[PDB]
Amino acid sequence: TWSYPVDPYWMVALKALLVVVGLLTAFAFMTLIERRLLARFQVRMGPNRVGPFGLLQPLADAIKSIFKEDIVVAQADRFLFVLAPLISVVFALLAFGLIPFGPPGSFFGYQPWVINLDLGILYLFAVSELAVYGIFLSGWASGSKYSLLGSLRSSASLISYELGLGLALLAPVLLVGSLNLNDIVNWQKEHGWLFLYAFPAFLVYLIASMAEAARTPFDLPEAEQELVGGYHTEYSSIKWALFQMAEYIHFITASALIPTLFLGGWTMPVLEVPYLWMFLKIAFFLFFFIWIRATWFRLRYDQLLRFGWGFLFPLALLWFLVTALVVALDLPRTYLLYLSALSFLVLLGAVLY
Amino acid sequence: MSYLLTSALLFALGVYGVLTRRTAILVFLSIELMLNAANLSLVGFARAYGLDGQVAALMVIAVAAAEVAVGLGLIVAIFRHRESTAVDDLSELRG
Amino acid sequence: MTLNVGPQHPSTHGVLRLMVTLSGEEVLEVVPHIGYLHTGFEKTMEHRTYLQNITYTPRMDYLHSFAHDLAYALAVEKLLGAVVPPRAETIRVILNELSRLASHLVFLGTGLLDLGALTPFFYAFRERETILDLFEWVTGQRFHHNYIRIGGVKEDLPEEFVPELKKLLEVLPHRIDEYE
Amino acid sequence: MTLAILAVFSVALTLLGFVLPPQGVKRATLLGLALALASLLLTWGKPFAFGPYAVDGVSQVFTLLALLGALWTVGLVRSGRFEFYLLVLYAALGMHLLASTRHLLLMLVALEALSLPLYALATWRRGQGLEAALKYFLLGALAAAFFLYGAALFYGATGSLVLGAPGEGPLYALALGLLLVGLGFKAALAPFHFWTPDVYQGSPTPVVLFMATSVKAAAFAALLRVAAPPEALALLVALSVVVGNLAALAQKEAKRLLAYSSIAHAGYMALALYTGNAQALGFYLLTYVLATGLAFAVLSQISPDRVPLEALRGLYRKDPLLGLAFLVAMLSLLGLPPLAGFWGKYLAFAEAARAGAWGVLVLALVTSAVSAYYYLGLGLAVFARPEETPFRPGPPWARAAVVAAGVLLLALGLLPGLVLPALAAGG
Amino acid sequence: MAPIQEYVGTLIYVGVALFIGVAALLVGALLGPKKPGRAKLMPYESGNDPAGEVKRFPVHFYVVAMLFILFDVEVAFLWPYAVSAGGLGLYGFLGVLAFTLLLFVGFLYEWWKGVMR
Amino acid sequence: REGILFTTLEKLVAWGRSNSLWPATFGLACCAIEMMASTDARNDLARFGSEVFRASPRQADVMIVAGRLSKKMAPVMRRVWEQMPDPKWVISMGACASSGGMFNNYAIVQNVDSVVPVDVYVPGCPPRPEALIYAVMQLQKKVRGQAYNERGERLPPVAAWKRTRG
Amino acid sequence: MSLLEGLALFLLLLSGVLVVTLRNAIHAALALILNFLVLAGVYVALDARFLGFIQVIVYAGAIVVLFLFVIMLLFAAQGEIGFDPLVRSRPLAALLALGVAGILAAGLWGLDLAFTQDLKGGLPQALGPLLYGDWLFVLLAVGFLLMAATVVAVALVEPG
Ligand SMILES: COc1oc([C@H]2C/C(=C/C(C)=C/c3ccc([N+](=O)[O-])cc3)CO2)c(C)c(=O)c1C
Ligand code: SF4
Repeated sequence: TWSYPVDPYWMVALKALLVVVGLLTAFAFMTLIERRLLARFQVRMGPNRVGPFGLLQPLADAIKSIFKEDIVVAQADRFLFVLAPLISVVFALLAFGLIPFGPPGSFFGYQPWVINLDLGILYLFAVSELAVYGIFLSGWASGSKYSLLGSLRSSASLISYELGLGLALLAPVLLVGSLNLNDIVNWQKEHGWLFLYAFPAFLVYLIASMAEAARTPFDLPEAEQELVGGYHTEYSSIKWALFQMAEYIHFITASALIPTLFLGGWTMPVLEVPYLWMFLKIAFFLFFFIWIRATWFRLRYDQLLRFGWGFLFPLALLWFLVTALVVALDLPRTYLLYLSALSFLVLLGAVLY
Repeated sequence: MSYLLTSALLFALGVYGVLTRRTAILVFLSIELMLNAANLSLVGFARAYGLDGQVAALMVIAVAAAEVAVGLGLIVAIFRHRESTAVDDLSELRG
Repeated sequence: MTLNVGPQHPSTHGVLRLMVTLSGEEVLEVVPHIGYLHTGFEKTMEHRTYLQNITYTPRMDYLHSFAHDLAYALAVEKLLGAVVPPRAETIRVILNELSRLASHLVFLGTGLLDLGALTPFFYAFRERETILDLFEWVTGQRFHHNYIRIGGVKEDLPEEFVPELKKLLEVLPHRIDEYE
Repeated sequence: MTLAILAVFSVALTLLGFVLPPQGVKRATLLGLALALASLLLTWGKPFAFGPYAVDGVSQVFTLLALLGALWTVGLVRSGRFEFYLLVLYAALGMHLLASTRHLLLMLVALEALSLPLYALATWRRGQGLEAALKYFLLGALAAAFFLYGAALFYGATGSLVLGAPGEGPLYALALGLLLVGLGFKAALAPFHFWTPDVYQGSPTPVVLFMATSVKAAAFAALLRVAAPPEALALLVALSVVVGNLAALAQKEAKRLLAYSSIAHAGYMALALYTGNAQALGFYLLTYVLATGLAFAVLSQISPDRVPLEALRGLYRKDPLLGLAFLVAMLSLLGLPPLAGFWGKYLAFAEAARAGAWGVLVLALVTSAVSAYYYLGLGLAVFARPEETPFRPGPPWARAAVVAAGVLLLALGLLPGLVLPALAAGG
Repeated sequence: MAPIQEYVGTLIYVGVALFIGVAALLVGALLGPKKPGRAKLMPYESGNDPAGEVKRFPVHFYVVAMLFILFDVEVAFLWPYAVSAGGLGLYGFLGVLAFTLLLFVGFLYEWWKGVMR
Repeated sequence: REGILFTTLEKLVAWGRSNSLWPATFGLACCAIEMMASTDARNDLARFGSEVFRASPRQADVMIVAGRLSKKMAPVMRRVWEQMPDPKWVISMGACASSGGMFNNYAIVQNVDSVVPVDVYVPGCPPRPEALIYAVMQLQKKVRGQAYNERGERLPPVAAWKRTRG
Repeated sequence: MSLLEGLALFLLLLSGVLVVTLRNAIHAALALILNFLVLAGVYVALDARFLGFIQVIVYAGAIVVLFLFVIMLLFAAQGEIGFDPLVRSRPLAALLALGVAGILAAGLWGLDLAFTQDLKGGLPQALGPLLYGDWLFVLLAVGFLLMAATVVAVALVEPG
C-alpha cells in the first residue's frame, strides 16, 4: 500500500457486509446458472419453474434449508460438530477484498476493494489452508470413520496441490517484486497480462486451483459414488448449507483470482471499465470450468497425488528457477515472453500426436 | 518488555506440560510451545537490537519442522503396532 | 478395516451389502451379502398358470427381460411341441436384440456415473427413451411388457412400428461410434 | 573448504544409493571421510573462515577426532541399508559444523543436523533400542529448547548472536547457563546425564562407539566457545564425577557402566574449561576417543545388542591382542602412567589448579581413585575364565585398527612432546 | 509496504464474517421441529457399524503432510528471495539455486523410493 | 419450529418445503428405473427443484419407496427413514410397495405403510414417470395444506408427524 | 497498546493453560492454533510482519495439521490409559513450572531495554539481503538439515 488511500473503518465494515450478502446471492444464482448450463450441455433443460429463469428457486432452497431440524447427532463431539462449519464459512468469506475491482474511488467515491495488504498472496495462502482445516475437523467430529477417510483424502490431496500453489505464485513475484495485488495489476497494466510471461506456472496454478474441490479430481470426495466425503453426511439444516456455501465461495473466489493474478484483472488495455470486465472474466473462467464439470472424470487421488507431486511441482520450480535467473540478471523481460510462447507451443502441440 | 515476560511464562507452561503430559504427542506439543516462546523473545530482542533475531526465529521454525517430522516418524515406528504411546509402559531399562 | 459398504449406500446400485475386509486404499477382499430383494419368483410361479407366468417372467431382469420371456416361452414350446411362425420368430429376435441394446445402454450409463462423469448417462439414455417408445408402440408398455405367448406373440405389429424403427436404426450407428 | 567435501559426498551418495549397492556406498563413504581427514592434515595451520564458519585449533582437532571415530565405526558396519551409512556422513558434517562456528543459531542448526541421524542409527529394532531412542529424542528436544532460550537471552544481552561479545551481568549469566545446559547434555555432563546409560545400553555397540567418540568430541568442541563461569563449572564437575562413579560401582552391565564412566570423564574434561586451554583438552579427548573406540569395536565383536561384564572376561585366551588392548585402554581411561590418559588428566588438573579451584579438583582425584574398582574389574577381567558368552572374533580390519589405537595411546602416554607441541597453530 | 489501518480493517472483516456465520447458525438451530429419535442420532448405515471396528488409518497421509511441511518451509524461505531478487545479483541467485537443488534432491530421494506404501 | 404459528410464515415455509422437495432415492427394483427415467433429457423431474439428489438421508425430505420391498430390506430402509431429518415425506411408488402387488407371499411386505409413513400412493407397474410427476405435485399441494381426500377431509401437511415413534 | 495488549496476552496465557491442562489432544492442538493466531497478531503489533504470516502458514497450516493427521490416524485422545499416575508430580511440576519462570523473571527484572528501532515492518523485502548473505550459511545448513530430516524419517518408517 505505497500509494493507496484508506477509507474509514465503518466503510470497511459496511463493504464487508456487502461482500458477504453479495456472495450469498452470487452463489445461489451461480448454482442456478450452473444447473442450466449443465442442462444445455446434457440436452435436458433446466428449471423453467419457480423463476421463470429460476430466480426464485434459491429462495425455496434457503427456506427449505432452515426449519430442517438442525440435529446434533449423538456419539459426536458436541463442540467441533458445531464449530467446523463456522470455520469453513468464515475462512472462506474473507480473502475476497484484495481482488481489485477498479482504480481507487471507482466504488462511486471511496474504494473498489476492502483491504490492500502489503503481503497479500501469503494472506490468501494462510486462509486457504483453513478451508482444509474445517474440512478434516468436521470429518473427525462427525463420529463416522467413513467420513473420516474422506476428510483424510481431501486434506492430503488439497495439501499436495496447496504446496504446489506456492511454486505457482513465486514466478510473477520475481518480476514485479511486490506482494500487493494492486501493484501487480498495475504492472499487468504496463507490460500486460502476466501469464504471457509465465504461462507454464500459470497452468500449474490453474490446475492447482482445480484440486480444491472445484472439480476433476472430484475425489474430495463427496458422499456420492465413492468412499463418502467428510464435512457432510451428518449435518441437516444449515451447517450443510454453510459447507456448500463456503465451498462455492472458495470456487468463485479462486475463479476470480485466476484472471486477477496472471491474466488481466479488470484493467483492460482498452475500454477500461472498472467492474464489468472483471465480472466477465470471472464468468468466462466459470463457463470453461462448468464445461470441465460436465465433461471429465475423476482422478482417484492416487494418480492425483503422483501427478501433483512428481509432475506439477518440479515443473513449477523449474519455471521458478528460469524466471529467477532472468530477474536476478535482469537482462531482458522479453526472453520470458519467448520462453512462455515456446512452452505453450510444446504443451499444446504435444497433444495432437 | 511484557512480551518477554510472557515468553518466559509460555516457556514455563510448556515445561509444566512436558512434566505433566503422559503421552509423547502432548509432550511434543508443549515443546513446540517452548520453542515459540523462545521465538517471541528472539523477535523482541530483534526489535531491540536490529532484526537479526527475526531471521533467527525463522530458522527456529525450520528446526521445529525438522524435529516434528522426525519425532512423528519415530512415534509411528514405536507405537503403530504397540498400544497407547504412554512411555510409563517402557521401564525395561532401570538403574 | 471391515467397512460396511451397506445396501444401496454408498451408491451400490442394485441393493447389495458389502463387508469390505480392507486396510488402506488397496482391497484385501470383499464379502457380499445379497437377498435384500428376495421376492419369490421360483415359488410364486408354482401357483400361477403357464399363461399367467409371462407376467412374472420379465420382472426378474427388468432391463433385458424379453430374454426371460423367450427362455420361458421356448422351454414350454419344446415341452408341449409349439411351432414358431417365421414372422413371430423374426419379431422375437427383434425385441430380443433391441432389449439387449437397451440393457447395454443402461449398463454403460450406470458404469460411467457410478464413478466418474455424469454427462454420458443422458445421451445413451436419450436413445433408450426412443427405444421404449418402439416397445410402447407394439406392447403398450415401456418395459415389463406382457406380449410374448407360448405359441408366438400376442397380436400383430402396428403400421407405425417399422418406420420409427428404421429412423432409430439409421441414427444409432453414428451414436454408438460416438460413444466409442 | 573440507565442509564442501562433506556436503558433496553426502548429497551425491544420497541419490547414488539408488544406483549403487550398499557395499559401494560404504566404500564411497570410507573414501570421502578419509579424504576429509587428509584435507584436515594438509590444512594444519591454514585457518580458513567464510562467515560464521571459523576454523581454529578446536575445529581441526575435534573434527579430525570425529572423522576418526566415523571411519572406525563404518569399518564395522556392513548392513545392507545404504541409509545406515549415509547418516554417518550426515552426522559427521553436522558435528563439523558444531565445532567450526561461533554463531549461536548456527550452533543450534548444527546440533539438530548432528542429532537427528543419531536417534535413528540406534534402531536395530530391539524394543529397548526404541525405548532408548524415545528417551533420547524427548530429552534432546527439551535441551534444544533450553539452548534456544539461552541464545535468545544472549541476543538480549548484545546486538549479535556470536560468542565473544562483552556480555552483561545477570542476564548474560542466565543466557550462558541456558546454553551450557544443552551443550553439556550433548557432552554427558550431570545433572543432565540420565539419558546416557539407558541410550548406551539399548543401542547397538558400534553405534555406541560412534557416539562415545564423536558426540563427546564435538560437544566439548562447542563447549570451549562458551565463557562458562567457574562456580557453575564446579557444580557440574562435582555432581558428574560423584554420581557417575558411585552409580557406576553398582552397575552389572558393561555398556551402562561405560556410559557412567563417560559421565565421569566428561566431568574431568570440563576442568580445562576453567582455562579453556583447547590444547590440553584436544590431547585428552584424542586419547579418550582412541581408547573408547577400541573398547567398543571389541564389544561389537562380542555383542551388538548388549554386553554383560562377564563377556569381557577370558578375552586374552580368545584373542591375545584384543585382551592386551582392552587392559591398556582400561588403564589409560583410569589415567595411569605412563599412559596418555595420565597426560590428559594431568593437563586438565593443571589448568583447573591454575584457575585456583582446589576442593573440586581434589574431589575429582579422590573419586578417580575410587574408579579403579570397576576400571580394574574390567581391565584385569581379560584373564578370567570364559563363561557363556557369544563371541565373534572380528575381521583383520578391526584387529589392526585396535592395535594401532592401543599403540598410539601408549606412545602418546610415553612421549607427548611429539604431538602436543603441535596442538596450537601447528609448527 | 502497508499501514496498520488495513490490519484493523482485516480484524473487522473477520469479526463481521464471524458474526454473520454465527447468525446463520442461530437461524438454523432455533428454527426446527425438535423431535429427537434414538435411531436418528445413530451414526449411519443400517443397524450399526458403518465403519465400526477398523484398524488405524494408512500412514500415507502422514507422509504427505510431512512432505508438505518441509516443502512449505522451503517456499517460505524462497519468498524473501522472490521479493528481493535483483538486489542479490548472480551470487544470491546461485545460492537460492543451490538451496532449491538440495531440497529437490530430498524430493528425488522420496520419489525414487516412492510412497505407495 | 415446525413451520407454523404465523398466517404468513406457515404459507411461506410450506411454499419453500413444497417446491424445494429434495428426493432421497432408495432404488430397489424396476420401479426405481422408472424413477431414474424421470430425470433424463425427455421427461425430467429436474425442474420443480429436484435437480440435485441428496444420497445421504440426513439432507433430503422426500423418500420414494421405489420397487418391491423384500423383507430382508424392511428394517434397513426403516432406519434410512429414521436417518432422515424430521421434516420428511415418504411416497409409496408402485404396486409392490403400495400393496403386496402381484407377489403375495412370504418374501414381500404387503404394504409399505407398515414400516414407513406414506404420503402419496402412485399405482402403475411401474408408474409412468409422468405419474411420478403427478404424485410429486400431489405431495406438493399436500404439504401446503391444499390436499383433500375422497371423504371430504383436508389432509395434514406432513405425514410421519402423527406416529408415536417409540 | 495496553488496551489490546492485555487481550492478546490473556488469550496467549489461557491458550497455553488449555494446551497444557486439557486431556483432549484435539482441544490442546486447537488451543495451540488459537495461540499461534494470537502470536502472529502480536508479531504484527511488534513490527514483525512477514514472520507472522509464515507463523500462520507454516506452523498452523503445516505442522499441527500433521499432528492432527497422526492423532486422527492413531486416535490417542483418551491418553489416561496405562497410567502409573504419579499424582505428586502434578502439583510438583507446577513448582518447577514456576521455577523455570522465576529465574527468567530475575534475568529480565530490573532490566530496561531499548525497544526503539525503526524496523519499518518485518517485510521480506529487507529480510532477503540478510537471509542470502550474513545468514546464507545458516540457510544452506538448514536446507541440508531438512534433506537429512526427510531421509531420517523415510529410512525410519520404511515398512518392508
Ligand atoms: C444405477 O442403476 C441402477 O440403479 C438402481 C437404483 C439405485 C439408484 C441409484 C442412483 C444413484 C440414482 C440416481 C441417478 C441419477 C441421479 N442424478 O442426479 O442425475 C441421482 C440419483 C436408482 O435405482 C437399481 C435398482 C438398479 O437395478 C440399477 C441397474
Ligand atoms: S410394481 Fe411392477 S415395476 Fe414396480 S417394483 Fe413391482 S414389479 Fe417392478
